[PDB]
Formats: sequence, C-alpha cells, structure tokens
Amino acid sequence: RNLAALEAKISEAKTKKNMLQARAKAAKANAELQQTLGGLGTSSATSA
Amino acid sequence: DPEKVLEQAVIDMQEDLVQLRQAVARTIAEEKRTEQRLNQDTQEAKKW
Repeated sequence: RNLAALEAKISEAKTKKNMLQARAKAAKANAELQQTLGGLGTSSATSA
Repeated sequence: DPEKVLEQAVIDMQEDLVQLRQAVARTIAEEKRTEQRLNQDTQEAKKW
C-alpha cells in the first residue's frame, strides 16, 4: 500500500511539475513577446 | 552623423522581425504539442 500510493504520488508530482514548468516557460515566453514589442521602434532613430 | 544612424535603426528592425518570427514558430510548437497531448489523452480516457 505504501508503495502503490508512493508511486502514484511520485508519478503525479513529476508530471505536474513538468507541465507546470512547461506552462510557466510558455507564459514567460508570451510575456517576453509583450516586452520585446515594448522594445518599440519609437526611438533615438528619430533623433538621428 | 545622419546616414549612420538612419541605416542603423533600419538594421535593428531586421533583427526584430526575425526574433518575433521565432516567437511565432515557438507558439506553433506550443499548439502542436498541446494538440498531440490532448488528442491522445482523450483517447486514454476511453481506453480505461
């Protein structure tokens, strides 16, 4: 019983952390789009 | 000096469009990856 439970616990702990990591990484990637767009061309090129 | 700056600003823009193309392609991977999962996953429910 301890093992069968522990195996399920391990299995989901790993899987949840992985898919969380994946969605966290994807989320910051989407945020990095907004940041790089916030890296607007409305810049010192005008000053040149 | 003008020509240096005006061309440089344009040069920067050529990088930027490639960076956002990467992010698009990355997003295409996210959709592909989730499709791959969800499609199989829904069958796994049936299997059990």
